[PDB]
Amino acid sequence: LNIDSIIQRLLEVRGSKPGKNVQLQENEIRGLCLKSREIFLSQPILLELEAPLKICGDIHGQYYDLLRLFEYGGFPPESNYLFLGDYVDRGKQSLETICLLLAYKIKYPENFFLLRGNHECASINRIYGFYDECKRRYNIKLWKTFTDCFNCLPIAAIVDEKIFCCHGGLSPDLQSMEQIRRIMRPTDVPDQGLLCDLLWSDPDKDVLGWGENDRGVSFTFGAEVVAKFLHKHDLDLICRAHQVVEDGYEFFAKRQLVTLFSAPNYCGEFDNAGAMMSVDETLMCSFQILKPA
Ligand SMILES: [Mn+2]
Ligand SMILES: [Mn+2]
Repeated sequence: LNIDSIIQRLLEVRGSKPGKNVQLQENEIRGLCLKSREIFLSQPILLELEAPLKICGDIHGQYYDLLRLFEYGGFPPESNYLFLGDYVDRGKQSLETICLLLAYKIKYPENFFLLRGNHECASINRIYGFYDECKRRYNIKLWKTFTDCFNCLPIAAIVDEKIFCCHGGLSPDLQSMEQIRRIMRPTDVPDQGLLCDLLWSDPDKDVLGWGENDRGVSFTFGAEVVAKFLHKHDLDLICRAHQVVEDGYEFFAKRQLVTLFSAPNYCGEFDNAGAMMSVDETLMCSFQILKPA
């Protein structure tokens, strides 16, 4: 598996017009999936990271925007990265997107991190795009290999014991960090329960406690759930993605939670910007805005 050749080929499309594909050999892609899976399983399901690091929200196959993110934040290993999930579906180039991210994870396993989003699930990416892309450019077996890889992704992370990071949000069933640590991999996402909530919930300013989620699954949570959560676990901030917000990021409950979305002009219809959060050693935050290009 020649990782450097793969990364160089994927980056060659830089400074080009969005849409240009990178056609890697099938065995290479299969290789990235099997190699990265091995690494995912050797690292905790609940990551313990240290700043400085850049945190990114949803990408959704918008490969040319991912390149722009690395451009503004610095290509690995110049900066440590933590992605919050949702690399595939919706966008037209999920393959290049996930391949580049997997290649970086393989080359810099200790300085590059990827969490699971609700779209890194076979039943979801079967509907929203990834499956069609895989079938059109390669074949179904390749999609199945991607599924095996996805089922081994870590679920959450905690930066310097103070910043909790997950894709969707909190769960009424989450009473101890121990619960997340005991989830065994490989695994798929259940239709309810802790694992489901961590990938599917959203914060709601108008709810008291727990509420129904319009996505048709999981719950919504209020500002008080956040405050209580942070306090009992002695954390300072909750960082998540999952929800498209017009400015790329949005603070919730007096800056106790931040939502990050890194795909500008999502689905080609919303006119939202994308954002990336930088956390330094003192844990002070800075946000880079990516205007839709
Ligand atoms: Mn999501
Ligand atoms: Mn998403």
